Amino acid sequence: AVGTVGLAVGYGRKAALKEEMQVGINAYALYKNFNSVQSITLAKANGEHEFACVQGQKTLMGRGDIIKETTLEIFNTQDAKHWNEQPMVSLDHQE
Amino acid sequence: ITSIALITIYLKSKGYLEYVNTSHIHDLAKFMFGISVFWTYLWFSQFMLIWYANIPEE
Repeated sequence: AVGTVGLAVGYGRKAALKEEMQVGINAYALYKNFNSVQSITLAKANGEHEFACVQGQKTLMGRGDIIKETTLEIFNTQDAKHWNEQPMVSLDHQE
Repeated sequence: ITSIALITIYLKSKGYLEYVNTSHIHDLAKFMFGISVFWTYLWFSQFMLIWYANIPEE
């Protein structure tokens, strides 16, 4: 929202497993008095990290032909031609 | 090209052309032949590239 930070908890294990599986941060040490909300100070570090990211682009370019959405009152009051429209091709001066 | 050839044939048969012979005719005949094949080439490639992947628009 604003002034808050998300932190996943549960990765920093080191006993009885290979270094390929010893990946991530634990954060359970921050669960003081079993409370999930903690006050913090955030500072920028020095280096740069590489991520195994699956998806590249974050937004949709306005391509309404991928996820068509509408509203309930449109669904209820308008014809399908105005919310679920299929593409047309020209014939002898006809669609 | 064919209209050029036809006029020179006419004029030659009427006795109005000199220094014109079958080699001039031959050269025009093979010229128009080659380029008529070229026309066919363009015709087919336009047709086939639409027919092969018939995305309904166009």
